[PDB]
Amino acid sequence: KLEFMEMEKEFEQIDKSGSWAAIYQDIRHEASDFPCRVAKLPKNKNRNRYRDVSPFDHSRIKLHQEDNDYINASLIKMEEAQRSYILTQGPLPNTCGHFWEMVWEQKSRGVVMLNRVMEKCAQYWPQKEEKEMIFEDTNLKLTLISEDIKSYYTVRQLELENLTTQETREILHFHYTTWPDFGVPESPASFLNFLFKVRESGSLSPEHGPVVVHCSAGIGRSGTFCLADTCLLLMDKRKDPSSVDIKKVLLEMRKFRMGLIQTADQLRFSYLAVIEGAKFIMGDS
Ligand SMILES: COC(=O)c1ccc([C@@](C/C=C/c2ccccc2)(Cc2ccc(C(F)(F)P(=O)(O)O)cc2)n2nnc3ccccc32)cc1
Ligand SMILES: [Cl-]
Repeated sequence: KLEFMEMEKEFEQIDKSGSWAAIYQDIRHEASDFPCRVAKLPKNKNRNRYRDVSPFDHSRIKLHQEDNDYINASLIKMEEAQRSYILTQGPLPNTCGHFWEMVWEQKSRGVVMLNRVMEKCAQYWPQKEEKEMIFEDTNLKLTLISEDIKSYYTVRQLELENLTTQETREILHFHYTTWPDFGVPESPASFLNFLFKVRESGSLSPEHGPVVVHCSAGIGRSGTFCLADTCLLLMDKRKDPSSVDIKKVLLEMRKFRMGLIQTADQLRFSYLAVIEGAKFIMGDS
């Protein structure tokens, strides 16, 4: 029985009544709030891209660093969906070493980037194979191994080396290049293809640390990506796909980092991509 017909019928109802803005505002104003005391310390001012975008103390990633353990990065743990993500801001010129430090320490194998370096964000990875990067502060080396450019995203293989131990790891970089700030992806299809590619790569697997997802602030596009991924896992893990309340899921995620999903349009897009994504996986796969 087409249960997807019932939930696409009410998506059409929200579209027809023009109710996306009200629904999104109702989410914003129900969102939880927690202290961000460490983000707001004097010494950490230059470690934050944006004045108001801060990680909650309870969910922030700690660098393994005695001097200063702070990075603007939050751990999103989705218990029922059985998925963890790290959401972070676009690295600053002074935080690139901290970023790769975080990647190493958290044993992530995948980085998901949803913004562009020039739209901001530092060039935190090598653009050229023959020109490696050394992060002197954190004692790490990064080399671009491969780069596969498509029209709406780019997939890169990176080698991250700990210069202290000399161990190296392969890091997969999934860069969605056509998603404007406060905007939407080019299409549901392009979004879903990008997401399925991340999934198939093994980067989201519990064998590894959490995937690192970032945009510029690490809240709007980052929140949209993770919401869509989480809701798809829930629609598959559950007996009833229509039981998945995207509002309830977003609020849950927002317990771990503020401001996730930044526009009513991004919310609507997340619903659309989840409905389309669930048709695909729960239909002929
Ligand atoms: C022309 O507009 C801007 O230059 C601009 C700059 C910063 C911002 C955000 C606006 C602050 C939003 C916010 C902060 C705390 C909780 C919830 C929302 C930061 C922000 C930038 C981009 C995004 C995004 F959605 F494009 P992402 O996809 O990269 O995450 C989000 C946020 N911000 N953070 N502190 C601020 C202080 C004064 C004014 C704006 C401030 C918004 C617009
Ligand atoms: Cl918000």
